[PDB]
Amino acid sequence: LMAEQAYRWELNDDSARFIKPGAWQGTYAGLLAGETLMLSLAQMEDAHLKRDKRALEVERTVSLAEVYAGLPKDNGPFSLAQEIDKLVSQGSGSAGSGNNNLAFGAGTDTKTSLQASVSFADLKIREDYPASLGKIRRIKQISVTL
Amino acid sequence: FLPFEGIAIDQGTLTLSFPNASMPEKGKQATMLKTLNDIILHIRYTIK
Amino acid sequence: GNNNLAFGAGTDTKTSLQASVSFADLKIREDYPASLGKIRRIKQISVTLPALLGPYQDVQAILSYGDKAGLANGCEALAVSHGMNDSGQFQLDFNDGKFLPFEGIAIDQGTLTLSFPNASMPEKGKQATMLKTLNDIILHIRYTIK
Amino acid sequence: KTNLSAISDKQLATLIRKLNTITSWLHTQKWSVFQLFIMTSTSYNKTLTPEIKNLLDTVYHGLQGFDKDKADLLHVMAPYIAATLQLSSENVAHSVLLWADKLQPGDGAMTAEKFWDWLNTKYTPGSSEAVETQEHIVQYCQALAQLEMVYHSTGINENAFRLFVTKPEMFGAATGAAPAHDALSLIMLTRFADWVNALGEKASSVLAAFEANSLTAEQLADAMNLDANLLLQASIQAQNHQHLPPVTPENAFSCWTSINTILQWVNVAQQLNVAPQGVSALVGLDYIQSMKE
Repeated sequence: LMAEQAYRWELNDDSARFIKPGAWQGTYAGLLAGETLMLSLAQMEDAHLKRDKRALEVERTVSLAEVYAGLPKDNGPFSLAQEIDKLVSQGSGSAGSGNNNLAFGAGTDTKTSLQASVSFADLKIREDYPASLGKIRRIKQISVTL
Repeated sequence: FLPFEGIAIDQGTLTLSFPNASMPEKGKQATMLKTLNDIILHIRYTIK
Repeated sequence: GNNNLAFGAGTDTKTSLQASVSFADLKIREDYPASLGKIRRIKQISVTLPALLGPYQDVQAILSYGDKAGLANGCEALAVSHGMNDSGQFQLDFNDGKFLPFEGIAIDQGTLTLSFPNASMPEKGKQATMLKTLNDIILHIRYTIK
Repeated sequence: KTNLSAISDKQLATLIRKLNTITSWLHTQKWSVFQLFIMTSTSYNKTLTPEIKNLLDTVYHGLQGFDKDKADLLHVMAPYIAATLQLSSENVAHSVLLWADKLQPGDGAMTAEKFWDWLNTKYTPGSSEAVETQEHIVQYCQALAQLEMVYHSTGINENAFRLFVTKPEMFGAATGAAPAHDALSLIMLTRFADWVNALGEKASSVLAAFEANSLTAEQLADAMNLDANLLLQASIQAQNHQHLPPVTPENAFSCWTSINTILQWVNVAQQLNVAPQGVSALVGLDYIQSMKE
């Protein structure tokens, strides 16, 4: 089942379950149990390689300053230059709105910490490529520069 | 699996935190974070 | 012909601008004597785009084959990220068991199409301003003779 | 079903002959009357048993995830039935399942599709629960086991049992009806098995020629080490005389009943140490009747 989780992650098929119960039967001392499990794994590998395809690996630079400059007027656009230098002066303040807000941390050991939150939906990354190329888009790695 | 692998682009929230920011608490980052101008994320995402 | 430059046809590609190149018109086969090898096959395709991309800004374009049948699943198109000797993958490894995109494709026949989504300035496409700076395109065709 | 109080004299004589023949057959077969009743029984006990429960568990686990269009349900279910019901061969279980589907056992007529659907929906393995249809499931399992008791008691070969299940008409059962495990059919199945065993090494070719419309007097005579003219003339005599069912050249060796009639003619001729024309002359001596001169 641990391999089941890996297959349901590498492929988005959360519904697909291949390991079935009853492979162990106490009537017959549980004999052949491992050969049923082995057949289940062979079916799981057959379906895994059947479904796998080379995915278009893409990279996109995301500019936090530009994104926070760009969010709708009612969300209050702001360049990070004039709020980073003022939230450091006093941490009780807040900036931005929604999931794109810039404010200090809430948890008891994070009141000093300042966190900038970015919403993936507001990043509008999905439409950067036509939907015919691929129905699903998944993050493979995240790199940050400061 | 690398950190943030398999995460859907369409929905989700990403939060980057800087500990010890507040200058009233003389946080170690306080003086340097003032010099921070902009942030970049290099999102490696795949299409399939 | 197959060397035309025109916008995309499919319903989600009307904004995309694709440049199509015919492999037969590329006259690559005659570059070496026929005694060296009867068959010529593509092992890897790399693209360069010397566009005036900004700092922390990037191109997004996808070059695809024309057949999409003879070849392994998903090997028919790779998307360019930054366009400087840049293939679709993040680390390419010739020692990997994976067939690289466009592997085993015959040089003599075939069509290669490189597409740029969101080109049309009437739709204010994200590439529109930058694609104007595009002067020339390069393909690094890695092909083998055997 | 017939009552002895209100019965005809000829019917009573026929009943006496049937009882004597079946008792003699049972004595020859070393069979108790109870065994014959069990093999010919139709009422089935509706009580879950550990053997039946194990059968259900094995079938449910094996058939889980089965796709109807991908393969036949019966063929997929046969190996698990063979394993659970103590069978030597898988195709024996397949034939038994086909026969059961034609019989539709139990008070609630049960078949492979209905059994599989009940197991898929209303069955929870490993737990003792009360289900309204569970008694019909038990009856179907008991019928399957009984049809095993049939196959093993008869002693017929596996492929001729397959032929009997698929085409009762070849064995001369009433056309268009499922084969009977009635004692009347049981005795003829036993006689067929005995004839196949008597054929010895030739049986392999004889059965193949019988399953096709291929078998002839000469081939069967070579198989039984008898004169071909003897079998041909026995068949001629059987065709000439009014049997029920009638014997015609296009069924005389195609159907098992016609073959049995021809072999009976041959047996009676060799008992009397005369040609079949001798038996034909004998049976003409109906001097105590008014039907004919």
